[PDB]
Amino acid sequence: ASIPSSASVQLDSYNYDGSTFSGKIYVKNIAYSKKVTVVYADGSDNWNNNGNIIAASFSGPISGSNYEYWTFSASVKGIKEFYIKYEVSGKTYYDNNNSANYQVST
Ligand SMILES: OC[C@H]1O[C@H](OC[C@H]2O[C@H](OC[C@H]3O[C@H](OC[C@H]4O[C@H](O)[C@H](O)[C@@H](O)[C@@H]4O)[C@H](O)[C@@H](O)[C@@H]3O)[C@H](O)[C@@H](O)[C@@H]2O)[C@H](O)[C@@H](O)[C@@H]1O
Repeated sequence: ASIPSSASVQLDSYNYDGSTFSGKIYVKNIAYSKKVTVVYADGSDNWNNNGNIIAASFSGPISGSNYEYWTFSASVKGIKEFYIKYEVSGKTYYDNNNSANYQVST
């Protein structure tokens, strides 16, 4: 992805190596305190009522923009698809890939 034009949050890239699921996210710096999570469906495409969660962490600023990078990396038993949830300044935002969710192959 590119630095977004307006979106509060936008996944950039991700990888799954068989066990470790990781990635990088564009996050608008709306306010300082943020919660950025990756909510996923497991290997059988079970979303488990939004209970499969990885917390992302601040990575670094994006100079001259209103965005910053956040990253995540965690062990998962299995994963078919996911979206990003972002809470900041009392509001919840999502990047669910324009309703498609992000897919992990196989
Ligand atoms: O008992 C099983 C019955 O479920 C089947 O369908 C249920 C749907 O469950 C999954 O949905 C997960 C959903 O998660 C993301 O959506 C996020 C949205 O929800 C937030 O909380 C917020 O309100 C929204 O802003 C946010 O966008 C994904 O983006 C989304 O794609 C996911 O669907 C399945 O993934 C769905 O496919 C299912 O429709 C089934 O229909 C029943 O027949 C079963 O009995």
